[PDB]
Amino acid sequence: EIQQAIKKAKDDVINVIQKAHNMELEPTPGNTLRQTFENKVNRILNDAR
Amino acid sequence: ENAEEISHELWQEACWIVINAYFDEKGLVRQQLDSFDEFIQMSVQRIVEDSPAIELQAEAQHTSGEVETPPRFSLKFEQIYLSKPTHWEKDGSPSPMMPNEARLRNLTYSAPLYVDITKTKNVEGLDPVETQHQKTFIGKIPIMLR
Amino acid sequence: GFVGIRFCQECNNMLYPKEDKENKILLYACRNCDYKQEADSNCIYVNKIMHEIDELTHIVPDVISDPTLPRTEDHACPKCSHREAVFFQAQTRRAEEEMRLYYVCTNQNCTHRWTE
Amino acid sequence: FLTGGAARDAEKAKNVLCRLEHTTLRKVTANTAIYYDPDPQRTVISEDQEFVNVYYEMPDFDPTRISPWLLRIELDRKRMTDKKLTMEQIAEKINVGF
Amino acid sequence: RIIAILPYIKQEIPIMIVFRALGFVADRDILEHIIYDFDDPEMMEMVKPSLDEAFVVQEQNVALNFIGARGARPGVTKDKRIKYAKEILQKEMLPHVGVSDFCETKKAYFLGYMVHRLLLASLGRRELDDRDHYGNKRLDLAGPL
Amino acid sequence: EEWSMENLEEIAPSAIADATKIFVNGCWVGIHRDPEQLMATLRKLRRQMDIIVSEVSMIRDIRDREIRIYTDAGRICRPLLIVENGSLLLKKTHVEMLKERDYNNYSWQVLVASGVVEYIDTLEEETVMIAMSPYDLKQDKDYAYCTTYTHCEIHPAMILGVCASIIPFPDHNQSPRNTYQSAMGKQAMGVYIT
Amino acid sequence: PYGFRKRTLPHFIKDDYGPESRGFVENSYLAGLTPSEFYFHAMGGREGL
Ligand SMILES: [Zn+2]
Ligand SMILES: [Zn+2]
Repeated sequence: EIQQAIKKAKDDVINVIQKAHNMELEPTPGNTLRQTFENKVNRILNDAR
Repeated sequence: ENAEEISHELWQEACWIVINAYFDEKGLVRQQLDSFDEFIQMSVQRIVEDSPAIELQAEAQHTSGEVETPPRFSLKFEQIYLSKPTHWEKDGSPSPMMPNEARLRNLTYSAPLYVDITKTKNVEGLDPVETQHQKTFIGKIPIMLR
Repeated sequence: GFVGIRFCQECNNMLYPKEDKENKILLYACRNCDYKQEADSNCIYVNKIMHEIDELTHIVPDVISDPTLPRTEDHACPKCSHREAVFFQAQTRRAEEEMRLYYVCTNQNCTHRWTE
Repeated sequence: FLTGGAARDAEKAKNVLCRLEHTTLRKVTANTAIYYDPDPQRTVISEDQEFVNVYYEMPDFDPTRISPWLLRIELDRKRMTDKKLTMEQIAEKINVGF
Repeated sequence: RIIAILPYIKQEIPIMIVFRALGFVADRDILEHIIYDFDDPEMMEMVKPSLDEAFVVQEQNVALNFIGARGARPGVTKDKRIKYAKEILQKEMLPHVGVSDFCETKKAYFLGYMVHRLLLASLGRRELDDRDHYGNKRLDLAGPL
Repeated sequence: EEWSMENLEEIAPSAIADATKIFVNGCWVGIHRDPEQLMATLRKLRRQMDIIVSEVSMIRDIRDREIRIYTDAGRICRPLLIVENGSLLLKKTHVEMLKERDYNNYSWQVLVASGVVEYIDTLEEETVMIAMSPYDLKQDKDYAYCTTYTHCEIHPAMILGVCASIIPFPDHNQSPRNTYQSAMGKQAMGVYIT
Repeated sequence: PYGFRKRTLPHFIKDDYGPESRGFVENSYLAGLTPSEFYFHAMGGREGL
């Protein structure tokens, strides 16, 4: 279960990278696109851990 | 041609054999010895070859009868000879300095350095004459072990 | 439109804008020299705050021979229909706020550079 | 902190944000250019030609006395929309600053 | 605006006076030495204020007198300062490219390369250098020490 | 200068924009218009120890059109195996030759001079691709992380030092504990010399 | 950070934002760390000291 959850989180962050590369990631107000992307990646990985 | 390709357990054995060969040749302190050998040979030769020559001219301005053409000298250093680490005792007898003898007697494990000196004596109106002072001792340089 | 700079044909110095009122014409004239010429365009200083880089022109087509760069085999070339391409992000100062990929065709005869 | 309708509505709070944040001409325009314009009524930019004759039809100053040098500033529409600015405010600010 | 800070000179010198002091009175030759591609708009926009500042100096000996007047313990009656300026431009500016005579062309090439790198980093086309990047470091062992 | 290179003093300044600059120990010497073929020739010359020794670092800045050659002291290098066309240049034959240097004479210098191990310094590492293991080379291209590998690590455990490589299983510990053991390995007690 | 040119380590690819090159450690201490994430954990543990 732990390995499947880690693999699902890695697939989620790959999908986040793909949607950011495909110009589909709307930046949140108060921060830029890099900050929004890094916040989403860090939130996904910390939630996985 | 695929028989030459290294398999997996053969790859761990082969890579540790390669690391064993590297440490069998180079050792662990190779940079110190290599830098010292480079320093001795090329650095001491380049210092004694790139140093400017001594240029001289006598100035006897405080005495009467001053010659309009004072004699001139020039000194040149060109060659370096490094001997083995040798100790000279109080009576002056040389002996081979062992590293254990240097450690026990609180001596310095150093080797003397000899330089060839060319001295040209030139007089305005006369042919200059050269004098060779070979194997001139100038000092002892310490020697890194091994 | 954007205008470049011009050099004197007599002393190879910096040509500056100048105006004459008898004909009421802008002239690119020489200050260290006596040369003057008619100006083809009418701009003398164009500054762009957010400036649209054609960074497809700025990227060197020699980067196809780069082992450190990624490769893809799904985005075909729009020019020569080559399947393999090399994609990387930009190196400028405005384009790290975009997450935009840039694709170079790996064919040595084509070297097409585009963006999807 | 905010009071009244600014406290509960995002539009009036955005108006307060626009009234507080420093918005210079850097943050709002697209590009600048300097032209030489000998005829103001026959300017080199054709796209200006539709409306510049509107401004010089009933002018407040003599068009002969003006200098031929022109400063064309093109503004970004989205930055005008985000700061909720309008062109009469920019013209009034220019007229009171210069 | 672009300036140059020289060894043994406590003042700030524009780079155009330095380039004219190396034997390049024209501006097209110096912009050939700096801007390798004449088709680039923005670097031609960036090189303008140095050209506008160093408009008074247009001759090599005038540039050498400009250099020598700002050195420590300045000379008198121009020309010795000019000689002193040569002693800055041959033995102090970039000894790794050459300290002999008739090396002003290669030194001008390297100075133009430095200005080209500075203008590339101003426009963001290249990354800034890192101090703690260990590729930019050397180790003094027993040999050089 | 004898191969194909044009010197700086013999070119017009308007002919530099297409070519690639060459820096030798930080000195700009000239330009060259075929930098990939020249770089391949220089790598071939270094891997045979014909003219260029294996100590010399050579960098091809591709996006900036530069070639930098460094020969000075102080540069720090690591040996790496050579990978071309997705395969190691080290074969089973070289392993048998190392078993017979355990007999007689096929030393490590012969292995480097054969052209299978190169000294890559910390500045050339920005332009090369290093495989973690030969297991990374044999991956199918449908899921391959990379297909253009230029080098391969001999073993990753060589990234450690002397006092840190006495730790059993350092990849199972916290990193400050490894640092503390590297500090306390010098303060241990034992037969320091024979 | 990208200590190299758009790479954290020379074994990864340029402009890789995936969790392996970023520094996410998918293995526990019992399973043991891969060498890239071992070096990333070394950089993480240096900051406390
Ligand atoms: Zn002129
Ligand atoms: Zn193509």
